[PDB]
Amino acid sequence: ELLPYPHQLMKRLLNRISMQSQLIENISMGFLDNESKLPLLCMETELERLKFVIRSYIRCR
Amino acid sequence: MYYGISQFSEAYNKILRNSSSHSSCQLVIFVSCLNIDALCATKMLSLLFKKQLVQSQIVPIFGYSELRRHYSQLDDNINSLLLVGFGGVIDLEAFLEIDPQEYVIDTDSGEQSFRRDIYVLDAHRPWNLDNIFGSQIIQCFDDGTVDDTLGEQKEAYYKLLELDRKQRKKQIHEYEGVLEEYYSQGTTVVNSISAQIYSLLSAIGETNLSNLWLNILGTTSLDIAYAQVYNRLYPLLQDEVKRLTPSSRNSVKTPDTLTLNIQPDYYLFLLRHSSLYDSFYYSNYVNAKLSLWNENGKKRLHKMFARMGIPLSTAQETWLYMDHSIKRELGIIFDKNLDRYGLQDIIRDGFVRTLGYRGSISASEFVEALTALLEVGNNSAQKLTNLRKRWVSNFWLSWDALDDRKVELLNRGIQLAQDLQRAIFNTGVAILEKKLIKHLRIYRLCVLQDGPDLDLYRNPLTLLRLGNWLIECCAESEDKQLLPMVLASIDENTDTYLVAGLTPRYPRGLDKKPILNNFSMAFQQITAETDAKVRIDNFESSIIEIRREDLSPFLEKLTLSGLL
Amino acid sequence: NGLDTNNLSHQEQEYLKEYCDLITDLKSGDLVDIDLSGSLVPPSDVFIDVRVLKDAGEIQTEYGVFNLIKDSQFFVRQSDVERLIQQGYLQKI
Amino acid sequence: KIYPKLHQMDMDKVSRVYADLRRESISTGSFPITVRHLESILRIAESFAKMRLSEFVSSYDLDRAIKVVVDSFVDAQKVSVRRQLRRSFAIYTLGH
Amino acid sequence: NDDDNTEIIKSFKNFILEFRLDSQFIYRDQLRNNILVKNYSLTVNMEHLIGYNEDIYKKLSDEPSDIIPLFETAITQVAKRISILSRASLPTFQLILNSNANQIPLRDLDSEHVSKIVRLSGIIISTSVLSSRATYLSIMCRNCRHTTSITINNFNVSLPRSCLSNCGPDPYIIIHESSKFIDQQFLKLQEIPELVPVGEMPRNLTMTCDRYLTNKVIPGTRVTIVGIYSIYNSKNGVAIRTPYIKILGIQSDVETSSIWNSVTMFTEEEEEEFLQLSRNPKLYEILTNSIAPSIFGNEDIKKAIVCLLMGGSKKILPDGMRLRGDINVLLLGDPGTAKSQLLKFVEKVSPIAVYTSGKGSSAAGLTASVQRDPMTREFYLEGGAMVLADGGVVCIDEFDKMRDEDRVAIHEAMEQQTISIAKAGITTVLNSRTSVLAAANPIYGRYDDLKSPGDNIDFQTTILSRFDMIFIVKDDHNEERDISIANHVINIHTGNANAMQNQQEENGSEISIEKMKRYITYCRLKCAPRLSPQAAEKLSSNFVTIRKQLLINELESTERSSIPITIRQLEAIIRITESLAKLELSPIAQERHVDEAIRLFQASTMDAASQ
Amino acid sequence: FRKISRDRGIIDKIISSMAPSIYGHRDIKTAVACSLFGGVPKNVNGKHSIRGDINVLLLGDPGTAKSQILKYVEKTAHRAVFATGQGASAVGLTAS
Amino acid sequence: MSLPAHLQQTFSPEEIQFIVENEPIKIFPRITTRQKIRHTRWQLITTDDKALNNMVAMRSTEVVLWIALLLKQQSKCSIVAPQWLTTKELDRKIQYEKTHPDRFSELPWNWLVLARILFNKAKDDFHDPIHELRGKIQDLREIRQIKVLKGLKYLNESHLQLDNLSLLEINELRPFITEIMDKLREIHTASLT
Ligand SMILES: Nc1ncnc2c1ncn2[C@@H]1O[C@H](COP(=O)(O)OP(=O)(O)NP(=O)(O)O)[C@@H](O)[C@H]1O
Ligand SMILES: Nc1ncnc2c1ncn2[C@@H]1O[C@H](COP(=O)(O)OP(=O)(O)NP(=O)(O)O)[C@@H](O)[C@H]1O
Ligand SMILES: [Mg+2]
Ligand SMILES: [Mg+2]
Ligand SMILES: [Zn+2]
Repeated sequence: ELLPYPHQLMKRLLNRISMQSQLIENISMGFLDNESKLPLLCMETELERLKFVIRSYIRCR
Repeated sequence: MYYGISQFSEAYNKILRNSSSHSSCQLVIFVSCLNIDALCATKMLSLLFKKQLVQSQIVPIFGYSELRRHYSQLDDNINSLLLVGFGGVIDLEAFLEIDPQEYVIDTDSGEQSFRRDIYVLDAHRPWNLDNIFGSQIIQCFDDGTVDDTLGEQKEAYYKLLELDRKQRKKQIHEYEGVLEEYYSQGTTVVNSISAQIYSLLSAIGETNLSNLWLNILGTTSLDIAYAQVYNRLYPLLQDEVKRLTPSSRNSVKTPDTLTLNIQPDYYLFLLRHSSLYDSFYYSNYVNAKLSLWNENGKKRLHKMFARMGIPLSTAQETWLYMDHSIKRELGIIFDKNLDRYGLQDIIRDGFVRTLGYRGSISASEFVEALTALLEVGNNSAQKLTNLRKRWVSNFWLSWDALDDRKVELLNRGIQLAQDLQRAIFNTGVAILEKKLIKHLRIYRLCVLQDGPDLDLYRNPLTLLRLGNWLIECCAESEDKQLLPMVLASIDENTDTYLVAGLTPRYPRGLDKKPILNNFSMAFQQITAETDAKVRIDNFESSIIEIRREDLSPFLEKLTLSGLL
Repeated sequence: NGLDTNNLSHQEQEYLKEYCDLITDLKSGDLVDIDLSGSLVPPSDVFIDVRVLKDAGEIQTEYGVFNLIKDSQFFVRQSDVERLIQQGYLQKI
Repeated sequence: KIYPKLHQMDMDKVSRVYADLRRESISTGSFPITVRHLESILRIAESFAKMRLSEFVSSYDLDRAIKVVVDSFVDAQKVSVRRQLRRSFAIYTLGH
Repeated sequence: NDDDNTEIIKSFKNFILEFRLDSQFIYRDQLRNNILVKNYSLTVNMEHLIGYNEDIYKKLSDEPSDIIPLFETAITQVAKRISILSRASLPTFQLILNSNANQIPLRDLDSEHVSKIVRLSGIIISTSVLSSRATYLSIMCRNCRHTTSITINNFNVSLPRSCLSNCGPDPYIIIHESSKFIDQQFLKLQEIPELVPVGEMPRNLTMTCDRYLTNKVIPGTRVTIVGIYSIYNSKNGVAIRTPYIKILGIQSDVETSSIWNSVTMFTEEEEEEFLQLSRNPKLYEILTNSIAPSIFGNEDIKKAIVCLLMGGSKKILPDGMRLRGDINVLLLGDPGTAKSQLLKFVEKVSPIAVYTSGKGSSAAGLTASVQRDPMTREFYLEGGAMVLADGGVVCIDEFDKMRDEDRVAIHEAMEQQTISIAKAGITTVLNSRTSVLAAANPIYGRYDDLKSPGDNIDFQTTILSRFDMIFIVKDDHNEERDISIANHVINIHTGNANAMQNQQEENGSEISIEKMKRYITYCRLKCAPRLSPQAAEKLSSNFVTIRKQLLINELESTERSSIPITIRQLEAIIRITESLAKLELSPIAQERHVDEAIRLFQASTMDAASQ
Repeated sequence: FRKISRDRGIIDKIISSMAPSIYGHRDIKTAVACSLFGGVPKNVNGKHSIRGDINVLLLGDPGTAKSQILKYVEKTAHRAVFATGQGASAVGLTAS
Repeated sequence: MSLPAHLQQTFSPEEIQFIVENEPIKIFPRITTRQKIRHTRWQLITTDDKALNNMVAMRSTEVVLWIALLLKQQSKCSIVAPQWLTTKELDRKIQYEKTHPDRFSELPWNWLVLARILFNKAKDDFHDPIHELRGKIQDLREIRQIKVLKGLKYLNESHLQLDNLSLLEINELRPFITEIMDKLREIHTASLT
């Protein structure tokens, strides 16, 4: 079956991807001026892992 | 001086500070292809920058003409360069057309900084002084040569740089006299580039068995031509194998155990991967002691196997299938018998790696495989370029064969090495039977005009295999005077000769101060004097190309040259 | 075409255009933050070694600039090169 | 023991010899000169290098072989054309 | 002694269970994969056995006949552990060996090798019927009726001389109902032609294989064997006994398929190379230049040899009428034109072929001969060159020097694709579906182009009509062509052509013998193309033009033509039209194939008849 | 052998030594010398092969040492076989 | 269509890896990120951020498996294998499997997937010698494959029960079990009036 769409869940996640992707860019402006880079690497690879689940979800439906 | 051995951590931390970001690629490594030591150095250095997450690009380069082309087109965001295996002996600031005023930033204070660093990882000498003293952008790494050897040149360089009439005549010709003696030294390799990067990994605290194997491979490649250097470094490699090898002994073999032993590694050709007969027949050293090109030399080989008590039918079995009793008795058979033939020097201890159940490879056998991948792994401007593209393409076959996941590509290499050494031998006998080595008083000349599969010898490395075979052969004969040798080979398609100048060397067991390749000056000085067409663009500047009709005029002025 | 026309009937040459235009209308809107035409192989991989398989010189891409010199190798974040891998300029993974 | 190789400096001589031998073999009852008779000049040149016990065919072996093959072709012709053929082939018959 | 065998067995169970490279337990996995498809065997590569524990290889190679049957039981014990639940049967597994030990030339086998594992190679000249050996005898006593059994392993045992518990001196009979048996086959292997010493007849071994190695070969295949060189006490000298090989691993060199009902033995890594190659826009140029690359010119003969290697398509009507799909070609011509060098090439590219000389041949030696078996004293039938070449090409060189009684035996085998026999109370029609490629000279050696074109040719219209393309290969003495050949031939002798043929293969302008043999073998199994309805409109309008042309040429010549056009030659142009569609793996044949098939027929049979 | 092989004119010494008791016929002695040493047999990438042996036809008048030249080569060659006219069959040559 | 054919009704093994990488794993950090009372910070949105900003070298902690593998790719972590990846606990499960033909043992849903990930990425962090762990993971893989082949003799129009089968062992069987039970259902429902 085509299951019913998670309306409020999807609006929430598409906010957090927009806010988090702005945050990763803002933190990359501090690096122009400790200064350890693992949390930047994790915040970026988490958005790739999350954007994949939503793309794979929408492409499926 | 520029970065001494004590201060490689500062040069590395400077790379991290300048060129680490998650935003962009910022680091470029230019590596000379056609150099195994530069390959093993660059493999270690990439595993390091992988672990630090430094985004980087590796570009293999054939020669100086391609160095200018690739440098000319670097994206201006690239702010660190490593030049691995070349450029120490050329003025890089002049050659690349740098003016530091176009590179300087934040000049304030007794201070400078620059938008690019150029770090030179090179083992060749004599160092160009305008790199080692005369530049702030070029940043050489050192084994110790500068502080130990260059103190008179340092002083002469600065007093001449400051001095932009008796009191002047009395001094300007003293200091130019010191530089003029410092140049007018022949070329030599004095260290491995891989042992330099392993001493950097030792400063950072990154050493492990994978980096140690690449250190052993890179350093072993010197043994054929710079034996005097392999023997300095070999004691230091033994200590690191002990330091990193785990506690267990009388250990059970399991698919997961890597063992990197120090054990007998006889000076024979591809022993563990060929027969015991082909091991002797195709060895440079054996051929040199037995005179094994002519059929009385082949009799001396059979007469030796018969006296050792190994049937020819057993000696010719592939070493895996050769019987369990011979393979453990072999240390005793050689320690009894080799002395009769003077082959005693074949007994050697070396590094032997075995992984799981897949059977041992020695560092010697592994570099024979990796070189065979560089050599044969796959309108004259197109005819050169579509050939130099092939030698850049082969670098990635040798690179991928350093990975343990890719043993099938090492096994390609081990088959190709046995195809090459057979062709070298079948050509080397033709030279010695037909008397093609002419004695020209100052040097020995050899010129391959025609022959079977002659189209191999247009790769600079394959010409140097045949060079090292003819050199070992001469260097053991007690009547010949040691003389520089010139080895030339035609390409019938480009219509040039590839010409290589070779240093002789002392017999493999005698134990002197080194001798230096002064063809690198003699070819430049004769080239500057003549109107002939040549290429002087190779990184091993003992090797040149010349159009067919210009060769005899060139050699005619080489014999007159006082520079050899 | 999200990233042979002789074989198609004219209605199919037309339909393929109208459907490529529909795909770009979905990703050009809300839901733009995820590249819907992107890969369905999961991102198990962070940085990758990639070997540049064809010469293409200096090229731009949204995230940065590469000089795609024949048989140079890059170690770079998978998410930057993934479209160049798909176009076949790059090799490995 | 001996198996001689070729230096490839022969190309114009052997090709003109074969072209001449074929062109003069238009005569009706003449010897059947064929590609297996070019190939013969190359076999005979290798046999002379074996007699000198050499691993390489010289241009003197290629001349002796062309002389043997041309002389044996010309001697098979009728007296009515043997003069014309000796006169035509002189650069190859008098080569050794 | 059975403490010692239990340790040898335990040490090989642990080879199967522990041997690993990378993540994968390659012998546990191979056992399970073989159990599911129900072949109870394991192939072991001996480099891995040496890699695990060299003492085991030492034990094995010292006395194979006593250690191989201990590794077979170690395999069965693992096979139970990995495929049956304990505490909730399989036969004895075969061990098959792969090796890279040095090949011993077949004539160098001698007393030094008795009982050793020996690797070698040769041409299979014969295969027997299957025979049954026991692996388990059920047993019962004649007198006291005690019952037991004997497990048998077939290396280097017999019925017991004592009742085991007077009961008598030879007490036991075999209960056949409860016994179990295995297949055994005898081969004969001749040595390879390029390894026979000067002036000797090629030497021969008999050898035996059993279980999953039976039926793995056919006569004419070139094979490498691993086996135990060993001895048997035949009744056929003094203190003397006959050598043979117990075969432990056949390995056919080119994947020549053996006894094979067209089954899908290809692998996806080569099938996807062929399926790209089919779709190359230049494919017919590539295959034409890959035929005999050292032979200059002869371009149409190479184009026709490519058609002959594919054949057309075989058809079977609701009538029951069978249509020939195989193409036959005649190279009739002047001396030294590469006719025999092209036959010696098609013998090597074709996946099955036989080269023969018509002067060295008989009717019986070509088709099938009646032999008399010296033991049964019965007659039996043996296949000649046409039966050996079945499904392939027979190359008949010197076809003009064949006797008139021998040439006629070929007439059935060229059209109806059978060999009928009625001799010594045997009668059969044997199948023999081959292409014939033949080479010949005219009467008077050269073509004598001024003489009548029927007075040059010896052959009757009965045999000439059985050839689909006849090439009259005239040699023409044009000086520009003779220089172009002279330069080419010298480049072969001087060794330049070797490097050029290597460079053209690397350039993709040419393909190797091994690749081409496997491409031909694939096309024969994936395509049998039909004519499109528009291809019939062209082939009909053409063939009636060819007959009008012939009738006019006969009216000038005042006689029946010696080279005919007949309806068997319409089917030749149809069959060529299909061969060109098999090349590119087309499911159908089209107007572009019909244009090239009419062109090749014009350049061969019709320009040969026109003379 | 190595010493004499570098005699200037070794070919013409060896040719003069073919059937040394038969006078003249230096073209036959030359042809016999070439056939008796042979050329080099060739195989090309494994695909193709070329004949290295040299075949010779002594055609001519009676009582001219054609048969004595052949009976000398039977003494001189390593492995040799002699056959004659009506005494030789299709499969006494060849094989049966 | 929008979704490739080989994904239309099932997960790729790489998607089954991606699902398993979302689980918590215990680690020993080799970095102290914890700031003292006497700097960059993680700020994640799919997992608990409060575990990573509080790392202290060599005191164990739990993190999501895809972060443990990303830290272990540098020297910056070591991954503590679960209790069931011990030669004791694997050998109790092998005994359970042999003892109960009728059932699969209570291994966790991800056991093959997690064994394959950690043997490649964390090969040095096992207390037992990894060649005996690989050996027992294979012993378990093979026994469960026999029990699966026994289970397929019962394909049905109504249902099956497959209690402790792993996600990777379900995912290989999915396009066979469901495709055959679908045709058994179509053949059955067709017979009904
Ligand atoms: N076109 C050619 N290109 C290359 N080699 C050729 C060519 N024509 C002839 N030769 C060579 O010359 C010889 C010809 O002999 P062969 O191939 O046996 O001739 P043939 O056509 O069968 N003549 P024949 O048996 O006399 O009717 C071989 O060694 C060939 O390789
Ligand atoms: N040129 C010659 N020099 C020396 N003796 C010769 C010469 N020609 C012929 N003889 C001798 O005379 C005889 C004839 O030679 P023979 O080989 O028998 O003749 P032939 O040429 O084969 N003639 P034929 O048999 O009739 O065809 C032999 O005894 C020879 O030794
Ligand atoms: Mg022929
Ligand atoms: Mg006579
Ligand atoms: Zn009894």
